[PDB]
Amino acid sequence: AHPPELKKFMDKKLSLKLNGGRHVQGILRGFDPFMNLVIDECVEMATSGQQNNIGMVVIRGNSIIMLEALERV
Amino acid sequence: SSKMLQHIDYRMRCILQDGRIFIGTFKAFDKHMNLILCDCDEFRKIKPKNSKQAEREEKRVLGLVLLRGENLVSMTVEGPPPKDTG
Amino acid sequence: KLVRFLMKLSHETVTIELKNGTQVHGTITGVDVSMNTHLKAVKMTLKNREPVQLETLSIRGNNIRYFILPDSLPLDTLLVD
Amino acid sequence: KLPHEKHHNQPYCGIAPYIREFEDPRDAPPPTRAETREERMERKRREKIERRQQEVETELKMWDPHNDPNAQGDAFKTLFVARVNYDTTESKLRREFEVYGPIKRIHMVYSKRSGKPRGYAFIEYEHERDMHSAYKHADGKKIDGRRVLVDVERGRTVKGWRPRRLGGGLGGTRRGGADVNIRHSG
Amino acid sequence: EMTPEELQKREEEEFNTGPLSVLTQSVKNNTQVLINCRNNKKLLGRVKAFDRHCNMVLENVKEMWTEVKPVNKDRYISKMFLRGDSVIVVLRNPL
Amino acid sequence: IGVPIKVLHEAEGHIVTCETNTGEVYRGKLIEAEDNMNCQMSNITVTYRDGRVAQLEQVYIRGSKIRFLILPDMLKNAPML
Amino acid sequence: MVQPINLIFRYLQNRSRIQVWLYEQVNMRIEGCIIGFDEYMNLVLDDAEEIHSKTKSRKQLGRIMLKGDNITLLQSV
Amino acid sequence: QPMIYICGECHTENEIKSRDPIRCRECGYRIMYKKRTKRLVVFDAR
Amino acid sequence: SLPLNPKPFLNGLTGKPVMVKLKWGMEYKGYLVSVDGYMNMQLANTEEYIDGALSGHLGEVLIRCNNVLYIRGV
RNA sequence: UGACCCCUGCGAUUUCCCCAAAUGUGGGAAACUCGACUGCAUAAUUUGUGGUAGUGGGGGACUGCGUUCGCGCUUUCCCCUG
Ligand SMILES: [Zn+2]
Repeated sequence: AHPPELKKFMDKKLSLKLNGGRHVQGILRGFDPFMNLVIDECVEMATSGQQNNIGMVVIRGNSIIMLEALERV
Repeated sequence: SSKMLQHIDYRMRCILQDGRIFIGTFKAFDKHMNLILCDCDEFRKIKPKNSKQAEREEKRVLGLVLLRGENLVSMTVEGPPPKDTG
Repeated sequence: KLVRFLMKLSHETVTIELKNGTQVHGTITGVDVSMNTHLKAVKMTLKNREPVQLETLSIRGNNIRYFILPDSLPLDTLLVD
Repeated sequence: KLPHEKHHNQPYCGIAPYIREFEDPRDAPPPTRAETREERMERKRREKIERRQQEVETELKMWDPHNDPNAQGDAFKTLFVARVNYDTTESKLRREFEVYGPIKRIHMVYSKRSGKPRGYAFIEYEHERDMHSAYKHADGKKIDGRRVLVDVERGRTVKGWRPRRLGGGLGGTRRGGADVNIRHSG
Repeated sequence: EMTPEELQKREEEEFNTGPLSVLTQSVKNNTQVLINCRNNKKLLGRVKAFDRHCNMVLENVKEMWTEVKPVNKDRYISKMFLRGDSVIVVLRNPL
Repeated sequence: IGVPIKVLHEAEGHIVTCETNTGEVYRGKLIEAEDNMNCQMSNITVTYRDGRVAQLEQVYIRGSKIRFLILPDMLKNAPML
Repeated sequence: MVQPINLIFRYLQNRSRIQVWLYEQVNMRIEGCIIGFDEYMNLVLDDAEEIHSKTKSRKQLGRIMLKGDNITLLQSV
Repeated sequence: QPMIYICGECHTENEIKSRDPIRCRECGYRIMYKKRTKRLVVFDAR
Repeated sequence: SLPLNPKPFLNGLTGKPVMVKLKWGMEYKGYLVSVDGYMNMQLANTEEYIDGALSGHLGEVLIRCNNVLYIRGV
């Protein structure tokens, strides 16, 4: 049960890709061995150009597909 | 478990869940069925939407590849391994 | 368990259907705990494709949809273990 | 294509229009319910158990424990010792059990047909107090190198008491494997 | 599991009194059953054995499905082996 | 551990390509590798199913959600092989 | 360091209306006040409302449960 | 440390510790004997 | 409102009518009979709804867990 | 390919006793040590129990919108193909 080495992305602005062609963008604050990530200042980033900020959110690792760091870590 | 050991180094064609065919030299495996192919080439069957034309094949060279068992459907022998003798 | 019973069907001929609609008819030669089966002298028929005869084929258990076993199989005697 | 962008032209439908089962009175074959090497064994275990229980009732009706010629003396005075070494001479058992008090009579049980020593005897002391004094000390004694246990004989004192062959007794030296420790004594 | 000992019979009581008892009672009374699978096809037949993985051993099965006007197609399989993951719904004879 | 996992650990630090179940293919330098197939890359080139591409700097990918990986052919010369 | 378990516990104590996304489904979402949760991520709501992006209709469900595997993204209010 | 003693009656070996009341664990017999030493012993055959 | 975990919630839901929606739209409403450690539901006198509208009546129905989308009482 | 006949299966190590061509070659006992041999944590997010369903394609008649007249979307019947 070794957790992932995501210490590099801690406190960095990322853009995550989800299963159903959905994307989000927020700052990472913590992770878990099951890739359960907690990102704050998250935006929904729907299919359209419209943007909706809600802030603190949680994402399930089973549905998290990819995470890119916009701040190059 | 000689069923897999006897087939080491042979030129196997792996069938993917999406319908693709990865033909490469099966080097090694594991309990999860994660295979290692050398000089692999990817083939895919595209349906003809223009008229009754022969199936369109789009080959793609990859080299060394690591296929996940969960994504591996089946595998068969396309031909013997590359003979090193002249 | 029951996979042991699946592993006991060696040297018999069956027809397996896959989750992608592919059909495979051949004789079983070996099975593992993960349901992966190896069929020799087998004929595969992919969806919207032509049948092809393969001398060997190692299939994974996850992509298997179901099997079709012979009619004379002794179920009552083979399920004792 | 991708699982999300795949256009499902005919997604999974229900089963409401596909109920064509067989009628109720068309019951299943009754004789098609059995298994081999699973029920015949339970049947043999039940027969051997009932057969023994019936032999138990016949033995209880024929033989009377209290009305036994071998048994003599007061029941509260008599004592019971088992796990005794077969080589223990009568004099050796006297020298070991007269210490707690004088012994009026000593009885070594023997096999009726084989004649071999059973391994347990009944000792009748002159005074009931000598017996009670022996109850606590005698248990756990070592005679001829083999540990022996000692408890007041309940065959004619305790209500509803019977030996192994009749389903009663104490001690589990031959009970379920790894369930009764051999070190512990009665 | 809650009973990490190797002598645990949790699967036993599960199949005897849990939701999976439908298959035990099905094999007991030799009653038919209709199964809806991920193939969009329904398989109607009897059961002879199963386990925790929901893999049943069927006999005298009848596969049925529909394509597209919608045209129905059916066939028969006297002996087969169905997987559990691909199962969607099970329905015993409601009679 | 597994032989493919070991081949990945030694493949750490070189340019590799990775295709995921969603179809996207990412080719770039590998930074960190783990037993659970979790791969981190840098300065990658992404190709989507439609064909469009993009530019990224630092990326991490879950292992279970990967279809396959392409590693340098020179790795075939490893001492274990 | 805040973890998802502690954050879910905070939202639970706060009784805030948490919205949840579906796995492989983008058009439908569910919102309700969480009552409890297990390690499997299954969540129970007191008064759930199923909202769709295309229809914008909020279907009332009441006290319900939702599987953790189907969850994709949590959102406050 | 072990201090094996031989019981008089049952001739059984048994450990005994200091301050331990002297009694064979096996037969409750109160007479014991020290085991023959291990020291090297020699005898000119005179 | 004290915390009520999903397992006790479903346990209390046992015996009462419940409708469950599947990942592909179809729904099933019936008297909850029992569940297992994996949430394999078994209903009685179940009625199948297709695309929200009533489709028909099935009866006793055993359904796996990994196929259902959600569950709701009544 | 293979009847009959042998062990119920360990690569390595430790101690006791014994046969012995007596430092080797072997047998009767256990001891707890590595192996990825099996069962359960393994059907509850990371492979060993699914949101990768397989749900089509093409030839004739048969609608409409845009049009570069090649086509993108869209609506019907008969045929070959899986
Ligand atoms: Zn002694």
